[PDB]
Amino acid sequence: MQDAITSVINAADVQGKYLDANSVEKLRGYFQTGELRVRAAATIAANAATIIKEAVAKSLLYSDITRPGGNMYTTRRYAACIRDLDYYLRYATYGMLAGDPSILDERVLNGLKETYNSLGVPIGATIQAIQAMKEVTGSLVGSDAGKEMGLYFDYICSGLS
Amino acid sequence: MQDAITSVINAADVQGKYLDANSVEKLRGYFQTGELRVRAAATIAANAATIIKEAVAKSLLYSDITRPGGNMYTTRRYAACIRDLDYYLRYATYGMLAGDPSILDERVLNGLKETYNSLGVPIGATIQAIQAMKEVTGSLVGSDAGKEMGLYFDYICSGLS
Amino acid sequence: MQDAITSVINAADVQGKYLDANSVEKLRGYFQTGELRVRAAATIAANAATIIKEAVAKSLLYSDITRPGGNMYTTRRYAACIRDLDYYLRYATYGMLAGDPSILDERVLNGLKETYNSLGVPIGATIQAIQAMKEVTGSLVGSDAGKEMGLYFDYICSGLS
Amino acid sequence: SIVTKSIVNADAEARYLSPGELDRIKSFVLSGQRRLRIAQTLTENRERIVKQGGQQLFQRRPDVVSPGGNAYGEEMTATCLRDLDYYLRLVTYGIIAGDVTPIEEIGLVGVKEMYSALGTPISGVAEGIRCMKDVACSLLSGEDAAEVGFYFDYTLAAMQ
Amino acid sequence: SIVTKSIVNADAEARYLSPGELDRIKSFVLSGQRRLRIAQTLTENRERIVKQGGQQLFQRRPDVVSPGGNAYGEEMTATCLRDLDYYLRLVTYGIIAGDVTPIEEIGLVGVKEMYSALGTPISGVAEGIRCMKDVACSLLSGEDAAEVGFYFDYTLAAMQ
Amino acid sequence: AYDMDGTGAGSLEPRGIKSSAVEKDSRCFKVTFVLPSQSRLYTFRELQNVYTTKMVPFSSWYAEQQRIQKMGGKILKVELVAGGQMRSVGNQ
Amino acid sequence: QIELDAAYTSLASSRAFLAPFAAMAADMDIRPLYGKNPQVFAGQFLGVGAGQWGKTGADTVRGRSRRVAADIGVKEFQLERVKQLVVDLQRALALEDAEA
Amino acid sequence: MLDAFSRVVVNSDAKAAYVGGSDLQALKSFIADGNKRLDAVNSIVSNASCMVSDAVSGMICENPGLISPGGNCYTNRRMAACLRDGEIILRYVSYALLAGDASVLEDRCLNGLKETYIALGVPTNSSIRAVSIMKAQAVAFITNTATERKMSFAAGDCTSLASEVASYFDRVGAAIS
Amino acid sequence: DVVNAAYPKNIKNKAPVISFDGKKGVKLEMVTLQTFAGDDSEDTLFDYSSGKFMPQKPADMGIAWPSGDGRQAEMKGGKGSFNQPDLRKYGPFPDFLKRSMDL
Amino acid sequence: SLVTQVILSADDELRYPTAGELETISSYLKTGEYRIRLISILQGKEQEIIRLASKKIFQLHPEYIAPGGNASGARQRALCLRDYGWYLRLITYAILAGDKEPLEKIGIIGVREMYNSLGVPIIGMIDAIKCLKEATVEVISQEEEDFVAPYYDYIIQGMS
Amino acid sequence: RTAYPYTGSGYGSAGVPYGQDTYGYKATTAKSITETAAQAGVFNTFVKLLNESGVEKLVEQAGPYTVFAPTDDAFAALLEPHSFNKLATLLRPENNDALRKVLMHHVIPGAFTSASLMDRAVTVKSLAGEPISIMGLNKLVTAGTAKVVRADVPCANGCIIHAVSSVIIPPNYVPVPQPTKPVFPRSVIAEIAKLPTPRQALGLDP
Ligand SMILES: C=CC1=C(C)[C@@H](Cc2[nH]c(/C=C3N=C(/C=C4\NC(=O)[C@H](C)[C@H]4CC)C(C)=C\3CCC(=O)O)c(CCC(=O)O)c2C)NC1=O
Ligand SMILES: C=CC1=C(C)[C@@H](Cc2[nH]c(/C=C3N=C(/C=C4\NC(=O)[C@H](C)[C@H]4CC)C(C)=C\3CCC(=O)O)c(CCC(=O)O)c2C)NC1=O
Ligand SMILES: C=CC1=C(C)[C@@H](Cc2[nH]c(/C=C3N=C(/C=C4\NC(=O)[C@H](C)[C@H]4CC)C(C)=C\3CCC(=O)O)c(CCC(=O)O)c2C)NC1=O
Ligand SMILES: C=CC1=C(C)[C@@H](Cc2[nH]c(/C=C3N=C(/C=C4\NC(=O)[C@H](C)[C@H]4CC)C(C)=C\3CCC(=O)O)c(CCC(=O)O)c2C)NC1=O
Ligand SMILES: CCC1=C(C)/C(=C/C2=NC(=C\c3[nH]c(/C=C4\NC(=O)[C@H](C)[C@H]4CC)c(C)c3CCC(=O)O)/C(CCC(=O)O)=C2C)NC1=O
Ligand SMILES: CCC1=C(C)/C(=C/C2=NC(=C\c3[nH]c(/C=C4\NC(=O)[C@H](C)[C@H]4CC)c(C)c3CCC(=O)O)/C(CCC(=O)O)=C2C)NC1=O
Ligand SMILES: CCC1=C(C)/C(=C/C2=NC(=C\c3[nH]c(/C=C4\NC(=O)[C@H](C)[C@H]4CC)c(C)c3CCC(=O)O)/C(CCC(=O)O)=C2C)NC1=O
Ligand SMILES: CCC1=C(C)/C(=C/C2=NC(=C\c3[nH]c(/C=C4\NC(=O)[C@H](C)[C@H]4CC)c(C)c3CCC(=O)O)/C(CCC(=O)O)=C2C)NC1=O
Ligand SMILES: CCC1=C(C)/C(=C/C2=NC(=C\c3[nH]c(/C=C4\NC(=O)[C@H](C)[C@H]4CC)c(C)c3CCC(=O)O)/C(CCC(=O)O)=C2C)NC1=O
Repeated sequence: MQDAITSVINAADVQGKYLDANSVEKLRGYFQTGELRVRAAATIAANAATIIKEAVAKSLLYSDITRPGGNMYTTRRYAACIRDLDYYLRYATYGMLAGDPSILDERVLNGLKETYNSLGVPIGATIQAIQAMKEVTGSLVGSDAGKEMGLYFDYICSGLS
Repeated sequence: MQDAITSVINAADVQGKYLDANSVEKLRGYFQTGELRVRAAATIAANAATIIKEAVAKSLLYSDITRPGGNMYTTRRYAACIRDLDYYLRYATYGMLAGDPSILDERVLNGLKETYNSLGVPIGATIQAIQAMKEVTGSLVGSDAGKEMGLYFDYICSGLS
Repeated sequence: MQDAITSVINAADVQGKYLDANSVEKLRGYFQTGELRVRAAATIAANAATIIKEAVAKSLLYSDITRPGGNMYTTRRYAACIRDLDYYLRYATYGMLAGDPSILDERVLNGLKETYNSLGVPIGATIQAIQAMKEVTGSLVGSDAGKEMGLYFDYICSGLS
Repeated sequence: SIVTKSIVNADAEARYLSPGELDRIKSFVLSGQRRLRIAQTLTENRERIVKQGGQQLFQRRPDVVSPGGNAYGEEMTATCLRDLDYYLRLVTYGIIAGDVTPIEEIGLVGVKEMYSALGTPISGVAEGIRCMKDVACSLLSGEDAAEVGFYFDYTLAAMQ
Repeated sequence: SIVTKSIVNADAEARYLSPGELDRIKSFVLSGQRRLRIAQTLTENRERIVKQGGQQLFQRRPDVVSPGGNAYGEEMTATCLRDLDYYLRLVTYGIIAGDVTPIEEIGLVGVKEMYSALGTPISGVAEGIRCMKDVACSLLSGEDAAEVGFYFDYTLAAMQ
Repeated sequence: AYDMDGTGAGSLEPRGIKSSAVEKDSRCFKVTFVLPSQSRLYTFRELQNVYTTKMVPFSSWYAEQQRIQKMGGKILKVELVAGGQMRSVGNQ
Repeated sequence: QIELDAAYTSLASSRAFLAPFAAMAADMDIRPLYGKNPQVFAGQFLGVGAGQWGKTGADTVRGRSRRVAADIGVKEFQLERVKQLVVDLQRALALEDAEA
Repeated sequence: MLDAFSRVVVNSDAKAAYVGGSDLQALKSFIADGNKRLDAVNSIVSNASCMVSDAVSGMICENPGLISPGGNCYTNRRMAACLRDGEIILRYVSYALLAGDASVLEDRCLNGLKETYIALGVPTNSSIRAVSIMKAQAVAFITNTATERKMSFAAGDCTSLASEVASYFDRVGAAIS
Repeated sequence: DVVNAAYPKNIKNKAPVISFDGKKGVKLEMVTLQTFAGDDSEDTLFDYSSGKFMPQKPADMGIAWPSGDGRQAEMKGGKGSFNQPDLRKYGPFPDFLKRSMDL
Repeated sequence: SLVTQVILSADDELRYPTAGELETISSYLKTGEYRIRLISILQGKEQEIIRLASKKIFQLHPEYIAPGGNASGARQRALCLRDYGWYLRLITYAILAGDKEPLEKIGIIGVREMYNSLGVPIIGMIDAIKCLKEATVEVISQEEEDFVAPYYDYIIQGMS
Repeated sequence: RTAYPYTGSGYGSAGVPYGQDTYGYKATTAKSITETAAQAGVFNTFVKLLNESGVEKLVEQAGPYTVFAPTDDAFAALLEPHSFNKLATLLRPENNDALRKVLMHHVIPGAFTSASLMDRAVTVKSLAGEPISIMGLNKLVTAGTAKVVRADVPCANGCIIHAVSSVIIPPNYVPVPQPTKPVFPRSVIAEIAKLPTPRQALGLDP
């Protein structure tokens, strides 16, 4: 659980040296985007339910995982999805603010693909839901902010694959 | 954890059909006797301690897993057996009522043979005990009821093997 | 978790025979060294912090695991060492009293080398520390008592290797 | 034994052994010469301690050997004395271990489940061990009879 | 009864009673006329059901009444039949309650602690209830004997 | 003390999990399992990882293994990491 | 047999396990409470009561030596089934012979 | 080459240690039965001319194709070499029983014996039986249970030297397998 | 096929085996001379099993349990009356992960 | 089903089913085919009933049908009858296994969050099921519709 | 930047997750003894002899064992003229008795990896009951007459599997004799004449 400042301090500390010009050079780069990330995390908090409603209706709403036999049939199973998609849109918001994807594999990625295989959850439909959820997130926060929030979505999709 | 009615429904709507007339013959077998299974589960509840006392005396208690060095020597280890044999005679009673062995592997079979290998419990003497316990159970409940209760004993013996 | 008396009773019991002359012959050999082990465990309890302070300063105090980047750099990581070395000097004291190294692999050795590889703890420097800790322990308790306490140190070093 | 559970006591408490624990491991090993003599007396007296043990057991509990009793006939009576040979053996272990830890995990843990599941009256086997105790303490002096009898009555306590 | 534990079941689950629970409270109260007739048969047959109950109990377990048995003499044998009158009474409660809930918290919960603490062979009192069961089911038709006997064997199961 | 005092059916403490563990047992397993909660959709509590691998003692593995299947869990692997086998004395 | 012979070595090992106590209880005074003289109430014990004698009588009388010993009906039954099938299946090949 | 004293030196050089009080109880017990070890080497070298003919001729009555023509004990020069390496191996095992460590066994006897016996075409499985009869004889002489010659001894346990000389022949029989 | 009515019960008699025993007569013999046979067929005429028999386990259903999440194993009846089609289809799915329809 | 509730509910107490529970299985299995005969009546009237359900759910709620509502459009209304088909199919399961779990493990548990993420007003779906129960009374006689009545209003109680 | 980095998170971390993969306590992936060998495809006679002989239950157990399972070329190498004398008699179907000890000599209590045998000679007895000397010198680890081929195979319960080149026979193992004829003395007068009388033992007669 490290942000961009924590990761910069760790690498500069792990060699026992002070924060030289290169370490502060990245820190200044993070502070420049500090204004963009909060507004990105602002609108995502507002439209959390709307984004997840848009992703599932655009990716896996009418596919036969939704129909009987599909992996999302029963109401408990459907309700687990939007609960499950809420974490991906939420933890990706944390990575967008912290500027470092360490929180994702610390709290989301580890034991995740090994868990879906246990339950039999289709990893293929899961990533496309996150990809569609990444597509709507670029709608709200804009282009570059969508590039930032989108940079952690595919990090989840990559490791979850 | 499905009974015969749950499996009929449950397969039934995993594709989502309604129950057609072909598959009410499971139901119509099962709901005929339904009368046979309760009386079978009735007497087994009454003679639970007597059945287990008959199986071990007919079975491994003459062996020598009973003597020193054998797998059943100490009183804690002997007492674990009749505790252990009680589950096989009990869960088999549940399968006999539910008409479906799903409860056995759900709650008995999984991690069972992998557990006895850890403790070093002899699977060979275990199955013999259940086979002898199956033999006395056919004494009480009769022939066809013994065929029903016996049908889940060897299911335990098969998977435990 | 067996001492010398527990191991002697187990082997004599596992064949179902009484304690013959050979079983009591080793038991008499253990009771003869009973006076030596307590005084050995006496002084080790007194100089627990002094022994660990002597071992780390003699083996791995100034090596570059101590410097930045080395495996022992941060104060949390340094403090984990003397916490970690305390168990080796403590559990070795238990083996010296019980006269049987069963407690070590029961409570120390199992999952130990598999744990240090996870954390990335250098097994090479660890054994050297225990070897140096074994060297100072022979200083306090004497020669033969050091031979006894030393006999369980390398047991840890062997299995931890 | 006293050595193994004085360790696992101080093991759980994250500490070493106190003087109270190490002056008794010390006191126990100097006691070890006298313990082997006591166990040596019961070792080759099992012929009398068991056979006279089942002597008073049947005179005090004729039901268990009468027709209908659990130990009826030539067969069960032999096993009727076999268990007494077991429990007499475990007392020799407890005397040398200086504790009922050998008797605890052998013949005591879950003993009521076994004898209830065998149809044996657990109170009857408790009467058998008491009859062995009077024979055992009659074979030793007063200083020893406070020990050899001391382990029997613990077995009597846990067996009811 | 079936009414009180079908409630406390649905009580714990934060819900009302399903059709599966309310079509059985319904099915039980229409069964109530037939239950009182069955309990009415055992009510004024306790003279024969108990006295013939202890009939076969002593013929099958003469140890308990022989000198040394727990129920020895004029005194204990009267109390020897008193307990059978108790358990025969609780079966009349279970038949009217439609469940062994009355028999559960009376005469079954912790019964082994009482009889072990009284010196009574708990297996012996189990033999007594089985002897009462054959007398009870001999007093009723086949449709009823599947019930009145049905509550005895539950008491047999919990009493060992 | 231990869980086999004489308790069985019809006894004062309620009929429950009875383990064959000795006095102060020192055997422990290394188990692995998933255990979906099956109760979050009417409680709406926060979510926790259900795939765990941990060392359970021998004194309470049976209760835990009996309970992991109670709530539909599946046990992927268990081992006896610490302790002996067929050991009369020494499990303490 | 060569698993029936392993059953006979387990019967010989089960008797040597109990022979220090089988002969040690052979000179004890084991007096019952009922069952022998008819002046004492024994109830159904008088003989045995109501179906409890068994199909054989030895299934019927416990002992370690008997109970692994009536085991022999089950391993010797499977050997005699596959042998004595060797009698008369050495007949169709025996007497098929003179014929061709 | 090493001995039982200098095996724990080069083990104590591996941990940059002094040979302190922990390791000297391993060596003072080694000289405690130092009279027992010399009573065990003396049972080997007193029958060593007879054990080598006992063991090579036991190999011949098991595998008689060696003395068959084209074999490996057929030529009489080729027989006299097989009596020689029965006792050179017994010379180096008796040094290993004397020194208490199998370094001189694993640096002089077995140092290239495997590619020797391939390149001479010697059957290796019969070289196991030439070695292992000397294992079953030396554990009979050291325990003094040889069935036709008993030697005089002060009585006591000797079974550690029996398994020590059985460990040195298995070091030979695995290195030439 | 049993087409050998050309070959009776007198097939393998092997009439010309001839043993001279010196310069006298040829001593003709009809010894049958069986092969190094073994007659490789399974499930012969009897059972040859006396006890020791609980070998039967069900087949592996994948990740799920055994005795399957039902739906991937045979229905037949009514589909229903309205039933909108899938139009995504996302692969057919396997052993359904543990929780049946009736979870 | 109902037997599954008894096996489960008896399994968490580590006991066999009691006297009352075995009634609950025995009475349920004796009413077996009548559920089987009833579901075939309803399966032949699924195209019967859902056509009548779309009668009154939309004359009551033209908000959903109108342009702007969720059910506006052909393909939105197309699955609209499909949700009735799955619900009616679920009730045939519930009528057979004589309890609420097939209506609860499917359909009820988490239904609001399903609809709320879909835009379907959850109050409207309650009237849809109430509309569906209103439609089932016409194609069903008075004998058997109160058998199926408690299975409908459980769904309404589940949805609030 | 140091090469041996480490695990953990937060400050004082090297950019590598805990346990190198975010798992502190990793679930194992090995199988047990007999089907780690079944997958290897080389221990075929070994796993089959275990299953027939009943020894396979013993090495099912969770105790830390060090199996020295010989590859079937070792079993195929049992056609020594020498070793066939002492081992061919086990091929008879009644001699399962010695087959268990001879197989039980290959199980060693403890987890002795080859790295743990750095120029060390330690003995131990098997689960058969007789001592065996494991000798690791010059990277040539020996177990009696083993000459180990493959170094180690990690197994389920912390057990190790080494592939050996031959079959270790126990030290005090005598081969079972072949089945023979119970012979009886002809006559009885050829045996009274075979016993020396008391008058012979004192030299009173020839
Ligand atoms: C210092 C280490 C050392 C040894 C271990 C021995 C062993 C040894 N033997 C021979 C040489 C030989 N060794 C054998 C031996 C045997 N063939 C068999 O079938 C038997 C199994 C076995 C006897 C037991 C034979 C038959 C030859 C003769 C080869 C020849 O003369 O061409 C040679 C080659 C020498 C030469 O011929 O020039 C060596 C090195 N000698 C040593 O110097
Ligand atoms: C076909 C040929 C053939 C032989 C010649 C013998 C050879 C022989 N002897 C022994 C076994 C032995 N061999 C000897 C050797 C000797 N005894 C002495 O006292 C002398 C020192 C030396 C003869 C000069 C000894 C001491 C033993 C151990 C047991 C004993 O004899 O006391 C063994 C090993 C055990 C065994 O495999 O049986 C063999 C193969 N056996 C055979 O099968
Ligand atoms: C009792 C059984 C019986 C037999 C097995 C034969 C064996 C046989 N053949 C010949 C005798 C002969 N046998 C052969 C045959 C041959 N010579 C050759 O060089 C050819 C390779 C081979 C032909 C296949 C010939 C050519 C003669 C000599 C001419 C003759 O006597 O016919 C003789 C007489 C030899 C003599 O005069 O001492 C005998 C006994 N005859 C018998 O009565
Ligand atoms: C321990 C390892 C082991 C063996 C090496 C064999 C050895 C062996 N073979 C036979 C017994 C036999 N052996 C042979 C074999 C032969 N006779 C011939 O004339 C041929 C030249 C040769 C075959 C190539 C025959 C023909 C029998 C008679 C029994 C039979 O045919 O089944 C017997 C029984 C002895 C008897 O009853 O007489 C034994 C022990 N069996 C074993 O258990
Ligand atoms: C914070 C990091 C994190 C994640 C991501 C997580 C996931 C997780 N998802 C689960 C289930 C589930 N997840 C789904 C999801 C889906 N079905 C589909 O078809 C889609 C592809 C997908 C939605 C995108 C379903 C249906 C279940 C229920 C499975 C069942 O009942 O068997 C469960 C089981 C327990 C429960 O839901 O209460 C866990 C623990 N846990 C975590 O700690
Ligand atoms: C070391 C601790 C320990 C004990 C105590 C023990 C007991 C034990 N007692 C047994 C039988 C028995 N035990 C008895 C005992 C008695 N009958 C009486 O009347 C008396 C009251 C009482 C003896 C004093 C009888 C009659 C049997 C045979 C029961 C039967 O055949 O059904 C058996 C089954 C046969 C056997 O394997 O021996 C065991 C295992 N095992 C142990 O490991
Ligand atoms: C409603 C549930 C219930 C039960 C069952 C019950 C039992 C009970 N049984 C008792 C005594 C007794 N019970 C017996 C019983 C027997 N002797 C035998 O041989 C037979 C095996 C057995 C009867 C079939 C004897 C002999 C006593 C007197 C014991 C004594 O005086 O020490 C006593 C003490 C005296 C008394 O207050 O009556 C109680 C309380 N109380 C209850 O509330
Ligand atoms: C409900 C499904 C289920 C089963 C079956 C189960 C078994 C199970 N059996 C156990 C032990 C045991 N099981 C036995 C059994 C036997 N010894 C023999 O010789 C016989 C072959 C056999 C009796 C048939 C023994 C002796 C132990 C004690 C082992 C020990 O103390 O090391 C243990 C260890 C903990 C404990 O008993 O408290 C578990 C968890 N757990 C479950 O959840
Ligand atoms: C077995 C239990 C179960 C149900 C019920 C279920 C419902 C369900 N209803 C849906 C949509 C929908 N459902 C409606 C429904 C309605 N409009 C109205 O006016 C009505 C009151 C109501 C129908 C009777 C509409 C309008 C949509 C489309 C919303 C959209 O995507 O824009 C969707 C998205 C995909 C699809 O249509 O298949 C699901 C999964 N899934 C299940 O597993």
